[PDB]
Amino acid sequence: STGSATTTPIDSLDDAYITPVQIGTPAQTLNLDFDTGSSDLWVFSSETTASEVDGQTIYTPSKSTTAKLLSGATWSISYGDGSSSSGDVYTDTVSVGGLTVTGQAVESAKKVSSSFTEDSTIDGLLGLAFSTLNTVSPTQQKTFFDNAKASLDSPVFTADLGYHAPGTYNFGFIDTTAYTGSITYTAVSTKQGFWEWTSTGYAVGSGTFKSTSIDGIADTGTTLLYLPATVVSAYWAQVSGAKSSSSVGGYVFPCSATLPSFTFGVGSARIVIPGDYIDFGPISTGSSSCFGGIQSSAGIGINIFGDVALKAAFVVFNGATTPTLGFASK
Ligand code: NA
Repeated sequence: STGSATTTPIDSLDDAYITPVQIGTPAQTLNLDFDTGSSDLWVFSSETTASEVDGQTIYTPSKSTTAKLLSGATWSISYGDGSSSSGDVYTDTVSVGGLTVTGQAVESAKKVSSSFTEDSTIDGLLGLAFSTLNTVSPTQQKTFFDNAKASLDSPVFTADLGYHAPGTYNFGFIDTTAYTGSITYTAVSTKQGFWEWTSTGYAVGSGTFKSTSIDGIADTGTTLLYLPATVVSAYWAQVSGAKSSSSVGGYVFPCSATLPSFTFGVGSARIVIPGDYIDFGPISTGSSSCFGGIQSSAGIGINIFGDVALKAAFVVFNGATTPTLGFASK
C-alpha cells in the first residue's frame, strides 16, 4: 500500500504545515501537524476543556462506530517550545492520503497549553519520530508510520515541504519526479528516539564550505534551523545590522536587508537554503526589525534541522531495519 497527502502552510510565514487526516467511521477529518520530532498522535476532542478550544475541529469518539476506549491509558507531553497537552486514549481507524491503519492509538486531549488554544488552524499532532518516545502509559503505543510499515510497498515516508506553498507527505514510495539529481543517504542514530544524523558542514552565501560535523535532528514540527552558536554567528555576521536580541529571543535583522543563502552538507552533497527562506518577517506588526530563521541551539541541548532547512530538500525517512535519512535538491 501507499498514501499521498498534501501539506499546507498555516500562515504566510510557513510557521507550521497542516495535513488532513481521516479519523473514525464515518470519517472525521482533522488538520494535523506532522511532526518527525515526536511520537504521539493527539487531537483536540469532545473531551478537551471547553475554555481551551478556540476554533479547532474536534474528534468526537462517541460518533465513531470504530472507536474503542483504550482502558486505563493516559498520555502527557511537553515540547521544546514549552507547550504541552495531556489526556486519555482511544483506538480507531486513521487514514492519511488513502493509506489506512486500523487500531491506531488516537490520544484525546483533556488539556492543552495556551499556544495550542491560540492556534485555530492546528487540530492536533501526528508524530513520526521513533515509537520509543511515545508518552502513553502504562502501555506505550506505536506511531502511524510504525503501524503502517509492514503493509507499505517500501518502509519509507518522504517530506516535500513548500516555501510559501503546499507540499506533500508520501508513505510507502519515492516519487522520482519530485526531486532533481540523486538522493544522498546518511546514517541515523535512534538512541534519543529522533531522526538524528550528522551534517558534514556548512557555507554562508557564496563563501567557502567549512567541513565540520554537526549532529542534529530532522524535525518537521520545528519551524526554524537551530545550529551551534559559532555557525549562527558566522551567518548573521554577513548581514549588516543583524544582532542577537535577548529582549526578542534571538537574532534579528533589518527588514531592508537581502539575506545570503545557507548551505548544509549531506555526505559529499550540498543543500542550499535560499536567503528568502531565512526571513520570518517583522518581530511585531509594522516593525522594521525582522526575525531570523537561523537561530542558536545553545541551551536547547540539540541541533534541529527544522522546516527552514527541510523545505529546501526532498527528504526520505527510511524506516528499514537500519534506518537512514536521504536528502535531494528539488
Ligand atoms: Na516567534
